[PDB]
Amino acid sequence: AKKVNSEFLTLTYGALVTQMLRDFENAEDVNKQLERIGYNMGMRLIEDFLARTSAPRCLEMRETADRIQQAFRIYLNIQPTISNWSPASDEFSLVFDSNPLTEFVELPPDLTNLRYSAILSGCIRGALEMVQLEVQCWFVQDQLKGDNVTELRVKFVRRLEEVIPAGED
Amino acid sequence: MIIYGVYIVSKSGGLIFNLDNNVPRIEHEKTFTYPLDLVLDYDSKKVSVSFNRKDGINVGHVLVAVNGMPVNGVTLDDGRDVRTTLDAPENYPINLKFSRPKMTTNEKIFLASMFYPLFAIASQLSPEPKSSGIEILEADTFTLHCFQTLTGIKFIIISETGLNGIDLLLRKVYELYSDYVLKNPFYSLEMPIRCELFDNKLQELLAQVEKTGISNIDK
Amino acid sequence: MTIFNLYIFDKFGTLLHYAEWNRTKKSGITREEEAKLTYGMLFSIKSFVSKISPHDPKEGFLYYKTNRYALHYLETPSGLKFVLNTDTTAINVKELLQQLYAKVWVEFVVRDPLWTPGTVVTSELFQSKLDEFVRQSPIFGIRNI
Amino acid sequence: SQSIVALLFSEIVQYSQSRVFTVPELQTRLHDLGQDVGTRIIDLYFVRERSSKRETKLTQMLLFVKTTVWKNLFGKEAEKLEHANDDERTYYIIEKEPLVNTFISVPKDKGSLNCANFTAGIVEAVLTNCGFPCKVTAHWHKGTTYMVKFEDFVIARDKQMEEK
Repeated sequence: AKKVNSEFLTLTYGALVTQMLRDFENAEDVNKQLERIGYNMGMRLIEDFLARTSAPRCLEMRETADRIQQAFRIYLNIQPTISNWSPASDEFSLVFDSNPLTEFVELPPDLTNLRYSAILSGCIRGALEMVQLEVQCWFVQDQLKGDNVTELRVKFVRRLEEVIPAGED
Repeated sequence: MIIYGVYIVSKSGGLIFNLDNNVPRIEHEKTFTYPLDLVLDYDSKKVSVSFNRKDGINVGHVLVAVNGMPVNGVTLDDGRDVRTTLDAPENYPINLKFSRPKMTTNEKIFLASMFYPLFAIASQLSPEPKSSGIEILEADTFTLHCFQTLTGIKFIIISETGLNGIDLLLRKVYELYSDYVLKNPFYSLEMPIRCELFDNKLQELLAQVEKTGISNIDK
Repeated sequence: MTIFNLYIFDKFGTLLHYAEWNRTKKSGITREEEAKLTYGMLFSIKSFVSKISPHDPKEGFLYYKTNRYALHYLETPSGLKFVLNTDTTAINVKELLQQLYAKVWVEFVVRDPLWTPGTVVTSELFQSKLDEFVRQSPIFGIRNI
Repeated sequence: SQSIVALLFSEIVQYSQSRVFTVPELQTRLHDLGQDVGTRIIDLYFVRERSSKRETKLTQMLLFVKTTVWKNLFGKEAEKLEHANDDERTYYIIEKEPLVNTFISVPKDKGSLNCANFTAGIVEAVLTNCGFPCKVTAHWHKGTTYMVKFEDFVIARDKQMEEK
């Protein structure tokens, strides 16, 4: 029954963001720790995303893109769209349509340096850590910032696994 | 039928969670006579038998308590040596009480520590290419199922030889692992599991797996 | 049952003999260090199964199976070790490896005056006998139990 | 989903544990966050469930909150709402389902209180904004219960209204 309301989680997250900003005036630290907790969630979250689909780690990067894409539909019940691949064809752009945590939560223009929902941008980080595929991942257009629809840019950097599943570590 | 020892190990391999099912280790009793057919060979505080196995006695089987006197190391609780009573024939016949040395917690920790690189280095240059480490081991009296979550976590549960569909049990313990690690980020990703919630829900799982039927996946 | 490869190690732990028919991935390390790594593999496996078993290990370890291949083991009461390796689908190969041991290795190693225990076994006759004996019922696979 | 909320809330709790050096005012942080969420939970759930209708009767408003907040937050309305006759300021709302243990929780050896306090703070904010300021304490009595302590002023206004 989805056992949650988008509003409910939105309230919890907004209150938490309020809490950090009340803790540290500088948005730099709130961004740091929010990406830290995004990493933290993304490590355990993949343990459930792989509890349903037993996809092989990475045959190709488009497989990773579709995996992370379906992840949000599993959790946040939104379908992102993958596009804008390089001639190198390793990176990509990913579109989040509607963000439950965002829904009518305005941000102070005196707080612009904050990356509000970057937890997801870090969750995939924490996710991509686990499968031994670290990634330079972040946003190029933010529906939060005033852009039309959310758009995160994924630059994969390097692998951590050999012909054995154990891989380098 | 039961899942003997449900365990799990970190990337380093320290046994995270020694979930022991109820496992009655066999206890043997016998009233012996003048110096023994049994090989009462002393080996590092383990007064056991290597040769001359009788009456369902194994190599591990070690004296626990003659006439209900538990052994401390090699000596009697009253302070006499095992062989001190062995040379003495007046008390004979005397009741010896043998049990296989029950793996304590630190023992199982060392066992998992010594095991881990085995699976980790499991024929790294195996004849077949692109292969994995050991996925299933099958032994004389048990079968170990190890399941790597493609990185990090290794669910290692040992079940009966003839048991089937253990992979689904691994799936459910994967689920309950997630349901636990929900709560404590201060629970480090390599700290041992100490939580009674996981304990009781896995006791429910054991009660279920008393029944073979796993459906709506049974927990 | 056609298989990937077979290993024969003395109780001391040296490479008595190796045989290959299907081993596809050709390693980079030397097959000598590979043989020693397999022997440590096997002995530590034997310790593991001996100690974590809740009940008496009569013959101890049996085999392991992986995602893509599988490995089977044979402990002689002499302490000799046989190990075979292949893909998945066949009759259980415990009696297969026993038949190979009794019918070939006993026949064409021990019975040879040239064969001196504590050394390697180098003979084209035994290589033949082993080859055609695996080629006796040589379809494929293991699924050993 | 459930894993996302359960985890993410867990990081609220433990990050507070980071900024907090002891049990009790850690629990106070949990209470404060429960307040900061209930402070809008209240008037959201007002319109969509109470049909935008105010309940001056402490019993009726409290019962309706008991149904609504639990029905939408955690699905199952709390089992029982009781009023203690010895102390009309102090009533109980027992919820056998632990909302902390929905995400099965920490050993309560190093600590005592949990997300129970967070939902207690939610209840307290709902009460104090409904015009019934109160103290809501999570208690491991008969499992999870929330003891509610009404201000003598508020319960006095109630008693005067309970003079028909």
